[PDB]
Amino acid sequence: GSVVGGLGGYMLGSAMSRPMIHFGNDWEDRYYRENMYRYPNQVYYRPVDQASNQNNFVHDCVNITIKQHTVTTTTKGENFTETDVKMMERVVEQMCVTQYQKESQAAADGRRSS
Repeated sequence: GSVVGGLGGYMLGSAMSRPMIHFGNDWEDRYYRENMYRYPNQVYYRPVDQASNQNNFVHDCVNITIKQHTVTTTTKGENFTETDVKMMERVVEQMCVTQYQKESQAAADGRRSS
C-alpha cells in the first residue's frame, strides 16, 4: 500500500477491525456504525526506537492514515466529510494504539511478527 511518494520510510500495519467507540452520543454511535465500513483497516507507523511513545507515534499516525484517506483515497472516488474525518481521528487512534503496543512488544519481547 503506497502513499503520495512514501512518508520518509513509514511502515504499514496489518488490516484491523472496527473498534467500539463510546462517544456518549447515540447520534455519534449511529453515525459511526452507518459509516464503519468506509473507515481504514490498516495504519501506517514509524519504527520504535528514536521516537517511541503512545502520544507522538499515535498523533502522527492519525494525521498520516487520515491523510492517506484524504489524498491517497479521496482522489480515486472516496469523499470523506468533516464528520467522517472526525470519526476517523478516533478509529485510527484505537487502531494505532494497538499497532504501537504490537510493535513495542514485538521489539521489546523480540517477537517481530506483525
